[PDB]
Amino acid sequence: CGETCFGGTCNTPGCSCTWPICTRDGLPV
Repeated sequence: CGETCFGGTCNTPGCSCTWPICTRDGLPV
């Protein structure tokens, strides 16, 4: 997803906040 969710939030849709990095179904892409 290429986005971090330090505050448990991400702009990129469909990204699971795998604190502190959002993953696209497990993949931090």
